[PDB]
Amino acid sequence: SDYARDNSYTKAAEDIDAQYAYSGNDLGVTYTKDATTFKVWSPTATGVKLNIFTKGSDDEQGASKVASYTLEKMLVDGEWNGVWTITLVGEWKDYYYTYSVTTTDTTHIGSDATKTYETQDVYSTATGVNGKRSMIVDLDETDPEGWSNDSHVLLDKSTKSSVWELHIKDFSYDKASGVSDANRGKYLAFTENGTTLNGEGKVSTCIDYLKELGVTTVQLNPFYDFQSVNEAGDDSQFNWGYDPVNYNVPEGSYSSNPYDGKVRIKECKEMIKALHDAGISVVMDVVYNHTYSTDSCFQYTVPNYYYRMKTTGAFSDGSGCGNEGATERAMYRQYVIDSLKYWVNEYHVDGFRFDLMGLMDVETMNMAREALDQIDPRITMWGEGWAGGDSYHPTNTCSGTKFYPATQANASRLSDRIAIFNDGIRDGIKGSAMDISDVGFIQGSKSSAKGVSYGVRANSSGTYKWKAQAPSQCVTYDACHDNATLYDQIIASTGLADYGERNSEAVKMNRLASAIIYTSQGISFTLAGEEMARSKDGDTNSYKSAANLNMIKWQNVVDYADVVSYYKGMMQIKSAFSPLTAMDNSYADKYTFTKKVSASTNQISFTIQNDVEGEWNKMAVIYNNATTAADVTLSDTSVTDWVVIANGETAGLDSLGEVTGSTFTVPARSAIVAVDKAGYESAGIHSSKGKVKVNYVYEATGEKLEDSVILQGSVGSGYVTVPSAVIPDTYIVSRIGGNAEGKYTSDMQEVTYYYTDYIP
Ligand SMILES: OC[C@H]1O[C@H](O[C@H]2[C@H](O)[C@@H](O)[C@@H](O[C@H]3[C@H](O)[C@@H](O)[C@@H](O[C@H]4[C@H](O)[C@@H](O)[C@@H](O[C@H]5[C@H](O)[C@@H](O)[C@@H](O)O[C@@H]5CO)O[C@@H]4CO)O[C@@H]3CO)O[C@@H]2CO)[C@H](O)[C@@H](O)[C@@H]1O
Ligand SMILES: [Ca+2]
Repeated sequence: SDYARDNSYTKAAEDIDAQYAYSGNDLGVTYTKDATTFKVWSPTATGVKLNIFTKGSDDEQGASKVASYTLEKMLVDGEWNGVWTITLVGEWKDYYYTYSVTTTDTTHIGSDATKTYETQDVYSTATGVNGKRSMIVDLDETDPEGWSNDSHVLLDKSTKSSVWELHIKDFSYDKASGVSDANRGKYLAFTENGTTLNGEGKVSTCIDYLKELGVTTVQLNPFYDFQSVNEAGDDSQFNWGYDPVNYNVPEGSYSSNPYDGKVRIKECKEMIKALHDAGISVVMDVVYNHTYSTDSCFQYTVPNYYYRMKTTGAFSDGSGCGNEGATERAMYRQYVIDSLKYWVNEYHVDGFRFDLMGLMDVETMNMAREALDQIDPRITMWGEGWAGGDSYHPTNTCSGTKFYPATQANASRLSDRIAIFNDGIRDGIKGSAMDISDVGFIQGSKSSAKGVSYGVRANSSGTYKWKAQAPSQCVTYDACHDNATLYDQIIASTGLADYGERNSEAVKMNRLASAIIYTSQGISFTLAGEEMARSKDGDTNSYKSAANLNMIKWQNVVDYADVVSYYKGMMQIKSAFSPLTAMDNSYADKYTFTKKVSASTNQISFTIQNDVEGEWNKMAVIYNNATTAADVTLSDTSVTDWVVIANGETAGLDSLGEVTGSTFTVPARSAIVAVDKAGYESAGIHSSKGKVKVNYVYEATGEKLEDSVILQGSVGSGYVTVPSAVIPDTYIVSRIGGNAEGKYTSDMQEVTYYYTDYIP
C-alpha cells in the first residue's frame, strides 16, 4: 500500500523546494579547454570543498592528490540560490575529483549540527573504478568513429515492437557464442559481426542471430553504474545490477578497462551504435526508484531530501531495498528528467523501462513523457505498475498537486504512451509468476483462459485485474528476468522433464505461448532466449546466481532451432496485420469471441475484422490447451474460405492449407491462425523465408519415431539440424537422408534421421 503522511521531513523539503529549487541546467561539471566549472546544489551545506586527484583510486600507478579548493555560494542579486560553484582556469580534462560536503540535514538548516561527507558528484558523467571518484571528461573524445552519423532507431508505433530483454553478460559469456575472448560478457561483444556457434561457421549467434530473428528492440538490464560487481575483481562475478551508485555513468564491469573513466563511455556507445547499425532500437532499464544504499552521493550532499522519510525518521522502504527516491521533490524530479534526456541525447538511447514505476509519482512520469516527446514522441516508455513494499509519501508534490503512484490502478491518470507490464496475460499464459509450480492456460488451466482472453486486447477492452487506456499502454509478455523462465515454469508445473531438458509436450506448450504473444495487442515482449527454450536450471531469482547459470546457452539455437523458427514466423504474422499492432482502441469492437471472454474453456477462439487496404480482411485465432485435438466452430460465420498461416508445426506468411466453413480441427496444445482466402490472394503477403523439414524414421519399418519439425530462415543463411533429443536411447541414428547442415533455399528441403536398434 501507499500512504499519504505529512511530517516535519516533508514540510522541510517543501520549504526548501519553494526557496531553493534550481533549473539552471549546469549542475556538475561544465568542461572547456580553457576552464572547468563545478556546481553543487546543497541548501543544507555550510561549505563544499573540491578535491582533485590524478587517478580514480589510490592503488593505480601515478595516483596522487593534486589539490583542494573552496566552492563559494552562488549569489543572484546578492541572494543565495542554494548552489555552490567554482571555476578552475586552464586544462583539467582527465583529472578525477570528489567533493567534501559539510552539511546539516533538511530539518536542521542554519544549525551547527553538521557532518562532513566525501562523495563523487551527484551529476557525474564519468568515474574511475567502482564509481568512488568522478572524472573530468571531454565527452566529444568518448565518441566512437561514425557516432555523429549514428541516429536513433525508433518504431513508428510502440505496439509494432518485438522486445528482447537482455543482460549484457548473459549475451556473450558463453564460449560457444563465438565472441572473442576479450569481449565475452562485455559492451564490445555487440560489435562482433559474423559470430557463429563455437566459431565453427555453420549457424549465427549474437548480433547476426538477432538480425535473423527480426527483433525490433533490445531492452538492456542495468548498464548505469551499480554497486554489486567489484570492477577490480574476478570476471566470474554476476549481478543484474539493480543497485544504483551513479545514474549517468555506464557500468564499469562491462568495459575492457574501468580504471580510465572514458573507456566505458566509448565502449557503451559502440554497443548502442552496433545495435543501431543492425536496425535495432535500444531501451534502457532505469532504476530511479532507489539507490544501493542511503550512503549515497544524494544523502551525502543533501541529507534526507532525496529519499522518502517516515515520521519516525526511518527511510520509507517501498522498493524492498532499504529506500525510495522522492520523485515528488523538485530537484529529484528534475534530476530524473534531466537524466533521461542525457541518456537519449548523449548515448542515443531510444527508450526506457522503469523499474518499480509504481514508486514513481504520475505527475513526474507524465512530465518525463512530455520532455522526451520534445525530442521525439516515438521514444518508448514502459514500466512495472507496482512497488516492492509499503510507500510513505507527502499528500502533494512539489507542484502542489495530489501525489498519485504510477501503478496499474492509476493507469487512467498516466500517459497512454507510458505502458505497464500486463501480469494478467503473463499469469494467464503460464501460471502465477510467484509460484513456479503453478499452471496457466498452456499447461491446461481452464480458469486461466480469461487471463489470456483479456490479454488478447491488451487488457484495454473491459476490466480483468487492471485496465490499460489503450494497447499503447500495455506490455504483453509471459516472462521476464524476474522469477522463472517460461520453459522452466512449463517444466516445473508439469513434471514433464528435468530443467533445461527438451520434452515434446513442453515444446508444444512453448509454441502455444508464442502464438498467444504474437496474436495479442500491446507491446510484445520476451526474455532474451524465450524463443530457444531458455532455462536458468529452475532459478526463480537469478540476480546474483552463477554467471554460467545465467548466460544464454547458444547451443540452444540448434537444440531448439524449430522453436526459434516458430517465434520468427509468429513475429512476421503480427507485423503483417494492422489490428494486432494498433496503438488505440479502433479495433476493440472488431473482435468476435466464440465464447464469452470470461469463459472457463479449453478452446479460446476469436476473429478480427481489419480495415487496412492491402492487408488481410479478417483473421481467425484459435488456442487449444486440451490434450486432444478439438473441432472448434467460430461464432463469426461471415467468412467461410480460409488460408491457415500458423499451426502446431510452423508459423509465417505462407499458406499451410485451406479450410472451407467455420469449423477448424485444432491439434492438442496448439494454435491455429487463419486469414480470409480473398484477402490472402489480394494482399500478396507471402514468405521470403525458406524451410527445412526434419523427420525421424525407424529405418526397418519406415514409421516415424517422433513428429517432424520445421526450421525456417532467410534464403542463403546457415542452418544446423540435430537428431531428436526425445527419442528413446534404445534407438540410434544409422543413416541421414538430405543435408543435416546447409543453407536455406526457397524450395523446402527435407532431412531424415534414420534410426536402428541400440542398447546404451
Ligand atoms: O521485495 C520482495 C521481493 O522483491 C522481488 O520481487 C519482485 C517479483 O519477482 C516481481 O515479479 C514483481 O512482483 C510483482 C508481481 O509480478 C505482480 O504480479 C504482483 O504480484 C501479486 C501477485 O500477482 C498475486 O498473486 C499475489 O501474490 C501472492 C502469491 O500469489 C502467493 O503465492 C504468496 O507468495 O503471496 C503473494 C503476495 O501476497 O499478490 C502479489 C502482490 O500484489 O505485484 C508484485 C509486486 O508487489 O516485483 C517484485 C518486487 O520487486 C524479489 O524478486 C523477491 O525475491 C522478493 O521476495
Ligand atoms: Ca559499478
